[PDB]
Amino acid sequence: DPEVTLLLQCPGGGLPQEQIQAELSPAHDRRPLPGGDEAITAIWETRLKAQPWLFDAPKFRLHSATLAPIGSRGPQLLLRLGLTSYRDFLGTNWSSSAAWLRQQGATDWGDTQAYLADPLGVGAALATADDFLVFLRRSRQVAEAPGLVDVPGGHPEPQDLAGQLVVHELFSSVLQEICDEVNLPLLTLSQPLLLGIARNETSAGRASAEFYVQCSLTSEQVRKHYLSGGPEAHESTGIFFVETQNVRRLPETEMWAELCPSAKGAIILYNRVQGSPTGAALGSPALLPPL
Ligand SMILES: O=C(O)c1ccc(NCc2ccccc2)cc1
Repeated sequence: DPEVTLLLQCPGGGLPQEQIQAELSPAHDRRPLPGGDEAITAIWETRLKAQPWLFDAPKFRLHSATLAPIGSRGPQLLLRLGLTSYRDFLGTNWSSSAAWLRQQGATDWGDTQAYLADPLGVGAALATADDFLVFLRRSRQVAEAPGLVDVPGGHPEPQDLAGQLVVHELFSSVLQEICDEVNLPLLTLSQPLLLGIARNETSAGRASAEFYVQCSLTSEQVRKHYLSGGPEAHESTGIFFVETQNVRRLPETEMWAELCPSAKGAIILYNRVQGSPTGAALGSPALLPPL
């Protein structure tokens, strides 16, 4: 799977909010482009002169994520975050010249991402009470991955002592994205666990945090809530469910070719961190069938 790389796999079956530190610093920002940020302004002006209803929005930037030594007490992850925007994304990661920017960043900074906006996404492996994961079909009208299968998620917008508020907004944002798109009540959702971070090599390496969330509703009840919103309540064009039993071998199915890279990242991390049992009971052959 060349279009997805794992940056981080979390220990312990996934990390809760209380175990993560963030450092939000202008040191973690994109570097100014070699010939100046005028090239970003030119792309933005061209776009607004065709679609004048578009608007910019701020985004968090992922610089790096360092895990503590496994089995240690205290905070287990440090996220190094900067600030970026939708405009900077369109002028860098989504530019036809994104590969040239990656080569220049390796040359100038020893960092293939130094000249890239790299907005941080969030996605969820969302499990039902009857042990299915939730999938969404993307519209054929969207710019990126039209018509492909996705999981719930989005790109959170800004508003350890500014740190703890930023981690809170990341965890809150994945629940809000589930409530807004799947039309579920907030009180049917568990607090998220962070599974890891995946990079989308088709979008010049921008990263998504991938979370596990459990819902107290069955697959039939989740379907009713999603559909009872009507066509204007969701950006997706359909919902469907796969048994967690069957998620284990999803990369061997015809579905795998239809999944967008950030959804591939969510499913690889679900299989490595929530699946893949380590103990004698769940690891026994009748419960973990060979092949
Ligand atoms: O060309 C566009 O307008 C365009 C719009 C979304 C898009 N993808 C989703 C997205 C990525 C990063 C930040 C926010 C959203 C790609 C391209």
